[PDB]
Amino acid sequence: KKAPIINVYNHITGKTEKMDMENYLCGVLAGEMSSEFDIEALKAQSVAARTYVVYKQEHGKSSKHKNAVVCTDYKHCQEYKSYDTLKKLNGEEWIKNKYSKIQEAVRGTKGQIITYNDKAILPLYFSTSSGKTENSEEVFSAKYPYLKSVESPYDKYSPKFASTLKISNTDFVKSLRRAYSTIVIDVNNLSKQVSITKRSDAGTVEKIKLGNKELTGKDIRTVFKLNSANFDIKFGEGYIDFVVKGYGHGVGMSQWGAEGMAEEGYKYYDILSHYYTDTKIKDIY
Ligand SMILES: CC(=O)N[C@@H]1[C@@H](O)[C@H](O[C@@H]2O[C@H](CO)[C@@H](O[C@@H]3O[C@H](CO)[C@@H](O)[C@H](O)[C@H]3NC(C)=O)[C@H](O)[C@H]2NC(C)=O)[C@@H](CO)O[C@H]1O
Ligand SMILES: CC(=O)N[C@@H]1[C@@H](O)[C@H](O[C@@H]2O[C@H](CO)[C@@H](O[C@@H]3O[C@H](CO)[C@@H](O)[C@H](O)[C@H]3NC(C)=O)[C@H](O)[C@H]2NC(C)=O)[C@@H](CO)O[C@H]1O
Ligand SMILES: [Cl-]
Ligand code: NA
Ligand SMILES: [Zn+2]
Repeated sequence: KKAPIINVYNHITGKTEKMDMENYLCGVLAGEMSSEFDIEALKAQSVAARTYVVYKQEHGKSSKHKNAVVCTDYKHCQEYKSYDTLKKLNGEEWIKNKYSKIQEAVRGTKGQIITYNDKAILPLYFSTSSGKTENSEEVFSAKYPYLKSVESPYDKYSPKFASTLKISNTDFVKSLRRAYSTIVIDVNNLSKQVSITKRSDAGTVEKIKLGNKELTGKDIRTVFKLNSANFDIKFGEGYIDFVVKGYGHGVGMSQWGAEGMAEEGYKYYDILSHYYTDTKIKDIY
């Protein structure tokens, strides 16, 4: 049969809209990747995005949006940019010359999903790793045979591979106190009170001690708007520097990694089987 119609929760308007898969995936790709990425990277992303929807259909309904399979918020499911949005933001020439490449990538992989033992997988993906992807359980909760840590040697060419942020000691404690009212921390000798308790081999900070509090790397990323939870802290006179690696949760497929592999000659099946361990590709329509 033809492309299914899905229920998408638009987090901005607050309404559930019906959309055709293909048209929806064009919007996902437009927001997740640049039209300037290699066709093989875009194709890999389109398969993951499609697989994400299929995976959610087969599993339990979400707490956030129970009437919708996926939503338009990259913080919950994946990014989305409608045709009108992109038209007003980029123009008619862009739609005809660049967006066309996105549509071609989506139709290029029509009905294709990533599978583990013939079922659709949870195809998590993110911008840039630190050099290795993360095992699902070390970042989230559960262990999956296909979300394992693998090398990602082209990530170092990403503009988002490294970043640093300086925060005064004062603002460091002020931000923590505003977010955690029970925190007992002193602006002097932060180096004696702040320390990383547990970190994965890939580098995601799982636990970090701040005074009397134990937070996760994600918690820190959130409070200070860092690109990732893979960071180290260096204490200076009057400030702290966060030295961050990568951008995004680090599990599954690296978008800049895929771009790097594609630039080196790899095709979308090999990109997808490299990041999603022991998987295959299946055409469901
Ligand atoms: C394409 C992509 O990677 N999108 C990202 C989202 O997947 C991600 O949402 C978070 O996803 C993980 C994995 O699905 C969720 O973890 C699950 O949490 C539940 C309950 O807490 C637990 O039962 C599951 O075992 C656990 N899954 C795993 C694999 O361990 C997590 O709850 C989602 N977070 C939120 C806030 O909804 C978001 C946010 O990280 O980013 C997208 O880019
Ligand atoms: C006309 C034109 O293309 N102008 C450029 C903009 O497209 C560009 O916007 C940014 O594009 C990138 C895609 O490479 C977006 O990155 C993605 O962001 C989402 C979260 O929204 C995240 O899930 C993805 O991991 C991430 N992808 C990658 C590969 O890192 C980024 O959000 C876009 N920002 C926007 C739309 O505000 C800007 C960026 O400066 O440059 C124009 O020249
Ligand atoms: Cl499709
Ligand atoms: Na197909
Ligand atoms: Zn969602």
